[PDB]
Amino acid sequence: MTLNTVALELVPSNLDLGTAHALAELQKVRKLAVDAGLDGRIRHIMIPGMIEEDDGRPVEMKPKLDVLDYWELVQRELPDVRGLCTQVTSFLGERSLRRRLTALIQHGFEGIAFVGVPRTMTDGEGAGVAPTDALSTFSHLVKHRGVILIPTRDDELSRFGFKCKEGATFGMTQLLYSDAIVNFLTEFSRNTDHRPEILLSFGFVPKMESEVGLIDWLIQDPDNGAVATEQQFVRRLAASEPAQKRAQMLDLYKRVIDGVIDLGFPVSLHFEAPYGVSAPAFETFAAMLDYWAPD
Repeated sequence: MTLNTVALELVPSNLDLGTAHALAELQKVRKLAVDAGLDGRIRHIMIPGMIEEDDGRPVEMKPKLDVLDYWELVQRELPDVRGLCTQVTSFLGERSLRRRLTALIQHGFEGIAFVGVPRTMTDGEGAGVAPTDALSTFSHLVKHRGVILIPTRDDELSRFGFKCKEGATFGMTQLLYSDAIVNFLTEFSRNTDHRPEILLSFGFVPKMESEVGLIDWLIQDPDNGAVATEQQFVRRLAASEPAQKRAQMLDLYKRVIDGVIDLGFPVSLHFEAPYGVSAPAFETFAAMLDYWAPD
């Protein structure tokens, strides 16, 4: 009834590569995992769903394979793993979303995180499905229904509480670059009886971040202040040398693990490499798993 998993995020490959290079890159994924000791320690692959829109990102953003096309390639080169997915619901509508969700579960996906985009209905006439509505409407299709949890966001106790009452099974956190999730989950456990599974997301920060600034842009929240502290932590990680960068990352991981695992929520792990899978990212994931892994 709970995932109790370690999930590695794999963004679908670009549409232009074609299969011969798509599977070649997934074979590098496997060798880098074996080389780092992750083999057999990662149970799920999290495949995020696309935004077609360019959206302001520092990186370039080309068209990607659909979640289902990439998942078939993942199963051939990564035969141990199970499937988790991200699905945007705000642009579809009930009957179309039912067909899409049915196909995802039909093709072997074990859990789906419902993701909403703010959208304007003064115009944009034509209703989509709010992710909180899909949580209850499609509970008979999706057993593991997830939402995005941003602990630094200021109404998040009301927001995440409303999502769990509406039927959310697990919460997948934004990239965690501070221990804010500790105080959030403690207050959430004191104000509610909701005990959803928490997918703690940790993102590897390479030296490139000094120049591109991708992770700084992903976690941005104007005039928050707790996010500002996280943006400073990302910057010092990028400017740090590998030994100190790993130590800083793992101290953050250890504090999050220590302050969360006894609060009553089931805990799972979600590993991201926003710039791309690399051996230094996989060894950081292995170091964190050595301190604590769910089982």
